Amino acid sequence: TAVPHEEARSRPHFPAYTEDVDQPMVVPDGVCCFNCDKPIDGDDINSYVWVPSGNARVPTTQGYFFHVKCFKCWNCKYRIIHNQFYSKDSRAWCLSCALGRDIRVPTRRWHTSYVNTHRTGSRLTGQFFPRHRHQMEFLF
Amino acid sequence: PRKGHMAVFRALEVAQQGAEGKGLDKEHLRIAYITCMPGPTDKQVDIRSRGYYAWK
Amino acid sequence: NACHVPGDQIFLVSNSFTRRLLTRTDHCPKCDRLSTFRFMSVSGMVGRMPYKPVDTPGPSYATLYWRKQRSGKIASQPLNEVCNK
Amino acid sequence: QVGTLVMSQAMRHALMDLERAVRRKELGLEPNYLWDRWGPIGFIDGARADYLPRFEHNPYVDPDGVDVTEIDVLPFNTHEQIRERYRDFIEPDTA
Amino acid sequence: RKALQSYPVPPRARNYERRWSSSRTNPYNRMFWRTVLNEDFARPSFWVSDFRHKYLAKHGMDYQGRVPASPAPGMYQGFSDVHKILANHPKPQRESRHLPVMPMTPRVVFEHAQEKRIDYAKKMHRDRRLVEQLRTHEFWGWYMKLQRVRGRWCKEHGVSSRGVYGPAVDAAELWG
Amino acid sequence: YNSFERGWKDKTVHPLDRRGRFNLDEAAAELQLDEAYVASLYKPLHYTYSMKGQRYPAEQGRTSRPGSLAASRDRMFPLYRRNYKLNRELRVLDHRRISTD
Amino acid sequence: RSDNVAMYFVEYKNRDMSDNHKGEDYTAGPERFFLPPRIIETEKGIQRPPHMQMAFDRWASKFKTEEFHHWWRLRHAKLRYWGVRNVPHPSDVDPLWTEKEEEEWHNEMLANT
Amino acid sequence: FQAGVHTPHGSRYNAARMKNWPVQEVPQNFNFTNEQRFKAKAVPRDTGKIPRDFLLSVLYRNQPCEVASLWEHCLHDPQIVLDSKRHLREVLQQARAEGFVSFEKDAVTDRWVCHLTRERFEEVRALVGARAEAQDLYSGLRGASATETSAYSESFREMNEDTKREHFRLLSEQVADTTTHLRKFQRMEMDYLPYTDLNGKVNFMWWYEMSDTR
RNA sequence: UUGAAUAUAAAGAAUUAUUAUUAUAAAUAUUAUUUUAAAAAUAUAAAAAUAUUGUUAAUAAAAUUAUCAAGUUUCAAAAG
Ligand SMILES: [Zn+2]
Ligand SMILES: [Zn+2]
Ligand SMILES: [Zn+2]
Repeated sequence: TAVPHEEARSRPHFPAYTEDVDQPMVVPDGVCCFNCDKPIDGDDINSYVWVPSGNARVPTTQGYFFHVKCFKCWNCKYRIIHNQFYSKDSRAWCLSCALGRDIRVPTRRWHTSYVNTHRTGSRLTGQFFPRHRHQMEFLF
Repeated sequence: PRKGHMAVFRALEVAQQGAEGKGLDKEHLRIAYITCMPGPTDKQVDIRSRGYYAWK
Repeated sequence: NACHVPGDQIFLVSNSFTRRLLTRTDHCPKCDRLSTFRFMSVSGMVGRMPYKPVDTPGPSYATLYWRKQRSGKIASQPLNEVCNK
Repeated sequence: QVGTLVMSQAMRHALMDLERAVRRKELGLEPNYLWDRWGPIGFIDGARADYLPRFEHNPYVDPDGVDVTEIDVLPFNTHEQIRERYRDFIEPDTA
Repeated sequence: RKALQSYPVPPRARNYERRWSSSRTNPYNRMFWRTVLNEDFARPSFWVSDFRHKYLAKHGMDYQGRVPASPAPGMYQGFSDVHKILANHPKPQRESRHLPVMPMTPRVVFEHAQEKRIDYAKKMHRDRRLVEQLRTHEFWGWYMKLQRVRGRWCKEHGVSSRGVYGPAVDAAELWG
Repeated sequence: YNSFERGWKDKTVHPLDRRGRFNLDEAAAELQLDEAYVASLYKPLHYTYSMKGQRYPAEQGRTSRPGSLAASRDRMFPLYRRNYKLNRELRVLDHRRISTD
Repeated sequence: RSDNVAMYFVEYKNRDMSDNHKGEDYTAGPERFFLPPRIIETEKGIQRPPHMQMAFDRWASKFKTEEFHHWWRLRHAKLRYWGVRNVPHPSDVDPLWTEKEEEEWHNEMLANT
Repeated sequence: FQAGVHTPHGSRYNAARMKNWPVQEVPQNFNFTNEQRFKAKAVPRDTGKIPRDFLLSVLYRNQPCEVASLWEHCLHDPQIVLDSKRHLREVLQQARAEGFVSFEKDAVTDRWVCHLTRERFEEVRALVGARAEAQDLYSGLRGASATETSAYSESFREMNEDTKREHFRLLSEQVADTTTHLRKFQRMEMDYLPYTDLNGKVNFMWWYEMSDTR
């Protein structure tokens, strides 16, 4: 956000309900899975993990898109532990494998990440209401 | 709305229902003695706070 | 104060419809059908709080910037009216 | 039973990878059969071995739109109708 | 307290201790940065980090290449609960060439019992809306029949539904 | 409460949710979702699948009393009988899916 | 009976000038709570605004099912778990609305026939 | 909306009259107090389909059009469903947010031009199609003597050879005079009724028919 | 079920109580237990001008807040 500093929220670290009236923040029509590439249901569902990496544009009109089951590391094929992934040439790679490390099986759930669906886990960060200098508000 | 008055009124419709059989009048009938008689008393366990019990 | 699959609207919610607040079902005009709306942000209160002015909670710094775009710069159309009839 | 082989789940997932290799060269594409990168150390490509009773949340996905499922391999029950269908893959080449 | 060796998978949340520390959640995102950042943290997982000590001896060099994962068939055959003398990988195989098959340890089967009860949960929600997308979807479709049949009836019976006054109080477009 | 005497009655049963009369199996046919399954979505998951649940004791039905026959928990609550086909088909892992040898 | 709170009967004034409650009777409540209220026989020849009496049975439609007849059967178990005196067992709570009470009303909608 | 209350006298907009609203005269002494001028909570205007389906068919005719002289066009259609300059502007806010129209200041000039947005442009082309498909049914000439206007088929086709832009100029004022006669002998009177949706937002359902007075 | 066998609703604080038993899995069911015409204390505090520690053994680590809930500084004593 703009929110110069010392004005962002403090205890939960982020404001609830990012208002986005400036740009509507809707899921696009030419949308597709980053990892799998199959078209994604438009918006009627939460089967897709829509990671809008703040303002992304490059992965899609909005940010990366993944069906909940295509959200695995492509190279090692298990889950993306702690959900930090590494977009290796348009196929999300697990950070540890994508980083060169080799420990290649987790404990809890192997082939399905712990992620939230439809940005609901990604709305802890990124683009709160005053994105940019919107001083239209106080000016005449 | 008391309970005592609804219990006796349960009788004064049954008692006179039986009184009229004995020949007793339905109208001129009075209440001579209406007395309470101490009766059966169950014992229920009650569990007061802090490990003390006192039988309701 | 509520959006859409692709659009927006605005509405002040009461106490009675607090259930439908988060995600409502409504006629999306950038379509012709009822479509599920969300709650992009707050725009005030449905009544007064005790001992407080008319705008006790205040709409927002955010929902104002949504208003200042709808009414805002209408300078494209003070033509055909300004406020008259 | 006469010849209907008791096909364990491992098989009906090994007969899927074979059928998916057939459909590919039936689509005209290159049939990259999975178990022809499989050598004495496992996948020669240095990849993590794909273990066969594959989880339903890790289905082998080929971004070419090839469909193979349980409805596909259940008729290939007995020994004979695979030695002719997947003849080209189960048989090694001696030339 | 229900020793962790009893749970099919070790528990997700791991409660500790610390009279002077009150927080349920284990601090992940710190156990993650270490491990991803530092190679050494997690024991080498013998095989993928053996196969050196066997290349160096037989080739006179450092391997200098990415080691294959998925330990070769025939390695760790006397071990029984590998799971540590490996990564959490399965016991590799017999010394065979048969297609890889997961040795259905009690653990692997449990994971199957999750990825079916994950598909189960996401299916009981996916269609609790699909029918909630009929009830409210068709309630509106019907409610507009109501406002239509009310719309038709309120014209012949002339109930303008706008107060005790005539429309001459409306036409002013004041309050009155 | 239009009672004038509150009780286990004249407690207006749903003073909301006026959109009654849902034909589930009829609607379930439009969605093509196994009519026996859809109706299970709309009752506590205790009642249909093999899940840990809490039952009221009258719901359990009493032994054959001098006043009343043995009223089993089913013949008084038919739509609460668990459907263990629908459980197994959905919730438990079949020998088949992991048969490796 | 549940406490000495008084009970007033607040009713709107003149209903003979109404359109929805023209000649209804309120000397007694509806038999099953989804059944429309008894009418004064002297004005039995009254019909209603449709939007009022077509949305009512839309609401009253959910109690004419058996899923509510299960929630009715069930509730009588709750009130016994919470023990409330004088609650019949859910084994003798035969439904409110029934098929014998179906035949009259579908043939009481002869207007739309 | 009355003559002298909110507006100066004689500004009896010759557009679709509201139904049952008696237009009464107010003395030319009228003026609000310095505060009643502002309280004056108006009546909300329909912005639904029938105006938004009717406005766009205008802006589809006059694709680039200066906003100022826009209202002087909707008056011309026989199917004007618009009560006054206020109703147009509120519909024009609606159709603006829908994404249908898009105002751009006509750079060479200082006036905006309601440009039909290219996003939903191929929708209105179909939309103007159905109404015209359903409008030519009504006319008593379309079907009685179709050959009277078969004189028009060839002309306008060969008209678009030499003077197409100058042909309709006279045709524009011609209809503007012939739609007024109609608008004296029939108007689309708008009878509206409020109604509350399940979310408690009181709004008005509308409909329009043509009142025959002669 | 197509496995032989085997068995699937309910705890603990004395209770139908403070009480999500967090092994898991996600994410809009319009799932359904809370009497009532008053002022004292008291639990408690919405609201509200001045004053800022004069109260007290001693103010300042002391619930939540869309008015978005955070005192700054110096010295002395004091390890992990
Ligand atoms: Zn995907
Ligand atoms: Zn990986
Ligand atoms: Zn929309």
